Amino acid sequence: ESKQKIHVGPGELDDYYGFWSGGHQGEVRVLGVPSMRELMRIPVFNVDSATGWGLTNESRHIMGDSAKFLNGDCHHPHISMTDGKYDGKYLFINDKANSRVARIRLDIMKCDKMITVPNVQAIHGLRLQKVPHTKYVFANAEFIIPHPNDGKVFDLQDENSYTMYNAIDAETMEMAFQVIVDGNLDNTDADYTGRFAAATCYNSEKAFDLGGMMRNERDWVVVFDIHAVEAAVKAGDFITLGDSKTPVLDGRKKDGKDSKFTRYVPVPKNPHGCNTSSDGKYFIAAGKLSPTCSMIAIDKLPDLFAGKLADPRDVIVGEPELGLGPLHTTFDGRGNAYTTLFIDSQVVKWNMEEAVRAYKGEKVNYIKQKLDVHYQPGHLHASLCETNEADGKWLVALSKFSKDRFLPVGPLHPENDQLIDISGDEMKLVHDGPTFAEPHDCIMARRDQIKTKKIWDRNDPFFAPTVEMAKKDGINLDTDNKVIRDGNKVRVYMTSMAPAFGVQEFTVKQGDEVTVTITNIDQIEDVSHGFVVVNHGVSMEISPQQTSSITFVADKPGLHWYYCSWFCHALHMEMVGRMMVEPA
Amino acid sequence: QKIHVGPGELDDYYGFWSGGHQGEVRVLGVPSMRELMRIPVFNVDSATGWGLTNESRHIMGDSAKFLNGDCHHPHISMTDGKYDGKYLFINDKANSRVARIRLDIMKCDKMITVPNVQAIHGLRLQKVPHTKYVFANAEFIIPHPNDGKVFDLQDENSYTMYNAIDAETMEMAFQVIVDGNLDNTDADYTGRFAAATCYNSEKAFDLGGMMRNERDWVVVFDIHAVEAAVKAGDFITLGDSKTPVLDGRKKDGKDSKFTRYVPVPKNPHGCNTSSDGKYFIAAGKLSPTCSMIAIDKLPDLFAGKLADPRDVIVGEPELGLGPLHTTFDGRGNAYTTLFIDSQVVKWNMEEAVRAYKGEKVNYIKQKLDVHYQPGHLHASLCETNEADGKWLVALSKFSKDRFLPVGPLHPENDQLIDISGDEMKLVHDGPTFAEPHDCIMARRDQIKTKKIWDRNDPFFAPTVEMAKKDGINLDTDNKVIRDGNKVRVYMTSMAPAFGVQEFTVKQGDEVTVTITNIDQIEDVSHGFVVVNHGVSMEISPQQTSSITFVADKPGLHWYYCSWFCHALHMEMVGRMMVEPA
Ligand code: CUA
Ligand code: CUA
Ligand SMILES: [Ca+2]
Ligand SMILES: [Ca+2]
Ligand SMILES: [Cl-]
Ligand SMILES: [Cl-]
Ligand SMILES: [K+]
Ligand SMILES: [K+]
Ligand code: NA
Ligand code: NA
Repeated sequence: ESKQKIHVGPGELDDYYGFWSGGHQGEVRVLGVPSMRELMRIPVFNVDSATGWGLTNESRHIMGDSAKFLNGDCHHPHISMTDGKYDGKYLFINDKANSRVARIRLDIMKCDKMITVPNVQAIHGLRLQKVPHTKYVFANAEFIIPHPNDGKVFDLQDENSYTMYNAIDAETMEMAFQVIVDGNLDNTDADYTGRFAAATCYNSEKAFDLGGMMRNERDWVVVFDIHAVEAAVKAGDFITLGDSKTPVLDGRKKDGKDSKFTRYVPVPKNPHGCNTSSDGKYFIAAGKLSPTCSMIAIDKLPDLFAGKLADPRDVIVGEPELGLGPLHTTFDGRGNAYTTLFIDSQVVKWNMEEAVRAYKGEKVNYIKQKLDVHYQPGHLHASLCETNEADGKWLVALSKFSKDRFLPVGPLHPENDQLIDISGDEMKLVHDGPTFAEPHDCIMARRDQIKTKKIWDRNDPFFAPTVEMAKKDGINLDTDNKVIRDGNKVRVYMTSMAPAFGVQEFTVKQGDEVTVTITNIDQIEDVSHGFVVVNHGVSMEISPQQTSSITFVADKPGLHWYYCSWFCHALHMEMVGRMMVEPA
Repeated sequence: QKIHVGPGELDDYYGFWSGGHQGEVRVLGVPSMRELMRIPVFNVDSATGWGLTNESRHIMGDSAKFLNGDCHHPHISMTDGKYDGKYLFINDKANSRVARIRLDIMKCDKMITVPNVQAIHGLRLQKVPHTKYVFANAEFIIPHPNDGKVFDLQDENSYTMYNAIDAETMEMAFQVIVDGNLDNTDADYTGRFAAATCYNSEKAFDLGGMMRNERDWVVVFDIHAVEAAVKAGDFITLGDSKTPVLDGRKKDGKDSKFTRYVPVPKNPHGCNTSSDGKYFIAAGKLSPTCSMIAIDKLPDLFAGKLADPRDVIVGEPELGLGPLHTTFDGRGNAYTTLFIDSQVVKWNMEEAVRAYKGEKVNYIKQKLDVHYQPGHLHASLCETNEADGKWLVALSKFSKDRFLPVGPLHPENDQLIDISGDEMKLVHDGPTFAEPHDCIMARRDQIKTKKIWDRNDPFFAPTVEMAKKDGINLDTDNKVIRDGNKVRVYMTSMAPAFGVQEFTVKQGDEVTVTITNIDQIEDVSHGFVVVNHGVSMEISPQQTSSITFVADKPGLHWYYCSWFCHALHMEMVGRMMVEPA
C-alpha cells in the first residue's frame, strides 16, 4: 500500500531535501519533502536584493563578465555523485538564457562557480557523470549557430553551422571538451560506467521553421563514447573555436560515415526526455510527438561503437506505446518506469522488462496504471532516481498549467508540482504544490546525504579574494575597523557584532568609489547582519564569520545613512551608521 | 479549524507577505501557507522581466537604476473600515519608495520616490471614509538641504518628515516635519487622526544617546488640520519638490496645530489601531509594556482641554520582555509579540485599562512560546472593523532548529496560530526567505482578479502610445519599423509561434521588441528571451510587453519562448540576424 505521512508538524523535520530549479526566475530553491515547504533560496543567475548576490564583489567575481546579465533560465538541477550515489558535494544547473553552467556548494548553499560555455547558444539539457564519480558535467547547447558567428554567414545549412555537446570539469569548472554534432540537442543522461552518455535531438532536419523541424518521422538519440573523446583529447587530435582553448572534437557523420565519438540511433519523434534507468540498463528517450518511449540497451553500445551491429536501431530493445505526449521518465528502483504524458495529462507507470518482451512480440500488459495530473506535466522525479539507490518512495510531477487548482492570482498562474506516493502498487496523489516561474525539474536527496555548515569558515574560498585585498591593505579582517584612502578610491573595513557596526561614520569626497567590506564576528548561529546604503542601491548579507564586500560610487553629496537589514537583536533598528560625502 | 488543504481544495484567505530585503510581495494561500505567486516590486525579476521591460522601468522611473529594495509593511486599501480589495501598498526602506500593487492583475502599477527624505519604513492606510491617503514614515533624520555643507544632525534644519501619498494618483499629498524620528504608524476609524511611534526623541546619533530618555513618544497628527493648511497655501516647499510641507515640530515649548507628542516608553516600535477603533497601541520594546492611547480623547487634546498629553493614555499594561507589535481578534483581546521572551501574549484590553486605574485584574490570558524572537504578528482582518479572530501569524526572526539545516543563512519562521478559541494553538511552522516582516490576510471574497488582461490596461498604455505613433495596431501587426539606429519590432504571439520569426538589424542598433499575446485561453503565457543578451520577459494572455536591448554582437542570435505554452513549446523560436559594423 501507498501510505506515507505528508504532514510535518511544528518541531518535526522533513525527511528529504528537494532542490528545485527556479526556472525563468534564475535561482535554485531548497525545499523540505514531504512538507514541500521552501527552506531557502540560493541566488544563481538572478540578482538577489536580500543577500546582494549580483551586487557584491564576491558574487560578481564568481559570475565574471556575465555579472552584466540580470537574468537566467534554469531547468535541470543535479547533485554530484560518487560510485553512482549522491555525495552531497555539489549541485549543478543550466542557464538557457545566457549559456551558462553554475555550481552550487551544498555545504554553504551558495553558488561558488559559474562558466559561460564558449561558442554556443542556450545551455538546456544538463546531467552529471555517475561513475566512478562526477568528473564531468555534460551540457547540451540547443541551438545551431554559425562558426564563426561573425555576421558573414547566417545560413544554418552551412557546413560550419552546428551545435555542440559540452563537457565541463566538475571540480575546476573549466571546459573539458566539446563535441560537434549533427542536428540539435535537447536532454542528456549518462550511464553507470563513465564510458557512455546520450542526448536526444529534435531537429535532425536542421530546419528553422516549426513544420520543418517535424518533417522526419525519426530524429535520434546521439550516443557519445566519452573514452574515445578523452583519447583524442590526449592525442591532441582536436581543433579549437573562437578564443577558447577548449578541445573540440567532430562527432558529425561525414558522407554517411561515423566518427569514433558518436553514434546516431534513430528514434521517433522530436524526442525529448533522455533518462538512464537506475539499474543502468537503459537510456530511455521519451517520444513526444510519437506516443512511445524508445529503450536503448546500454549493454549493446560497445558492439554498436565497434561496428558489430547491422543497424543502429539494433540497440533499441523496447518501444512501448504509452499515451499522448510522453516527455520525461523516472524510476522506482523496483523495475517500473514512470512517464509524463503532456497531452493526456497523466503519469503512466510501466514495467520496463515487460515492454522489452512486448517489443519481441510477447503479449504482455506493460502498462500498470495511469494517474491524472493537473495539468500538462513536463518533468517528473522519483526520490533517488538518478542513483543506484533509487528508493521508490516519492514522486513529483511538475505540471505546467494549474488552472483552478489554487486561488486565482491574476493572468499569471503558478506551476503545479504534485507530490505522489509511489511506495506501494498504486500511485496516490497527495499534495498540490504551487511554484513560481516554472521550475522545470527538481532533484531529491535524503536528509543524511546533505551536510551543511552552521557558520562560515574564515578560510572559505567564496571570499578568499576579499581576504587577499585586505592583506594588501594591511588589514586583519577579524579585528580592524579602518578606512583606507587610495586616490579617489576609499576602502572601508569593519567588523560587525550585533547590534553595532564597527565603523559607524566615515567621510569621503563626492565621486569617490567606495568599497565597504564587513566581517560578521558574531559566533552564534543564525545571527546574520546586513548592510544597506540608503538611496544608493546597495544591499548585502553578512552571515556569522563571513566577510562580504560591495562597491558603489558616492555620487551624492551630503549625509547618507546606512543600516543593518537583517533583524539581528532587540536593538536592530538602532544598528546604523552614517556616510558623509563632501561636495565636489 | 483545519489547516490541511488537500488536492483540488482551495485556501480560505489570501495572505500578502512582505518580501523583506528581497524586495518583492508574495501571495500566499491561508491556511495551507503555500506561496501562490510572487509580485516583483523593488527587485528585478528574470521571469517576468520586471526591471528590464519598458513598462516596468516606466513605472519605477529613475529608481529603475536600483536592483534592490527593503519592504516591511503590506496594506490593503479600505472603504468604510473594511478591505475593498483594490490596492496593496508597501514601503521600501532601502531606496525611500512607496509602491502600489493593483490586486486585479497582481502587479505593481505605480511607484514613487518620496522626496527629501531617507528610508521609508512605517506605512499604513487611511481607513475611513476610505483610503484617500497612504501614510508613510521616513525613519532617518537628515539635513535640509542635504548638499554636503552641513552634516550636523542637531542643526535646526536637520529633521525627518511624516508623508502622505494620494492613494489613487500615487503622487505626494503632503509632508509634516516632526521632532524626533518615525518608526511605525497607523490611522483611526474616522480619517481625522493618525499616529506614529518615535524611538529617537533624543535626536541623538549614538546607540546610548538614542536610549537616554525613559520615554520617547507617539506623535499624533490631526490630518484634518493638515489638509486645511495645505488648502490655504500655508506651507513651504523644499528643494525642487512642489510637495506641501507643514511644520509639526514644537516651537519653544508651544505645540503645532498639526501634532501632539504623547510620551511613551521606551524606544517604542509597533503602533497599531484596535479594530473597535478605541485605541492606538504602542509596543514598548525596551519597556516591557504597551501604551494605550484613547482615540476618544484626542479631540480634547488638540483643543487644549487636557492638562498633560499623558492624559490620553488609559492603559500601560506590563506584558513581558521586548514587546514589538500588537494585533486584534475582534473579541476584545490584543495579541502582542515579545521578542526577548519569544512569545505571543494574549491580553484583554478593557481589563488592562481597568488595571491602569488600579483595579486588581489579570489582563494577561495566555503566553504562547514561539520559535524564535517574534517581530510582527497579524490576525485575520485585524486592520478592519471585520476582525474575525480566526488566524494569527507570528513572524519570527530566528528559526534555529525548526527546519532542516540549509547553511549559515537560515529561513524566518512564520508561525500560524489558531486563535478562534480561548486557547492559542500553534499549528504550522512556515519557513520564509529574507525576512518578511509583516503580512496581511484578506478573505477570498475580498479579492477579485482578472483572468486575462484588458487591452486598455494602463500598465502598458505608454507602449500602446509608442505603437500608435508608428501606425501599429498591436492586436494584429507583425512588422519591423526602422528608425535610424533604433529598430522597433512588433509582433503578435499565439502558441506555438512568434508572429515574427526572423529579423535583421545592424550591429549597435537599439532594438525594442514589443509582443502582444493574442491567445485568449487562460493560463497560456508566453515568454521572450534573447540568448546571451540578458533579455527576458513574460507576456500573459492579451498583454502587450516590450523590451529594449542593444544588438552589440554581430551574427545570428536565437530568441525563444521561455514559458511552457504548448506541446511544441521547444519549437517556439526565432532568429535575430546582426550585420557587422
Ligand atoms: Cu544587525 Cu539587525
Ligand atoms: Cu510560447 Cu512556450
Ligand atoms: Ca524533428
Ligand atoms: Ca529613545
Ligand atoms: Cl530528461
Ligand atoms: Cl506597527
Ligand atoms: K505555467
Ligand atoms: K532571520
Ligand atoms: Na568562472
Ligand atoms: Na511614479
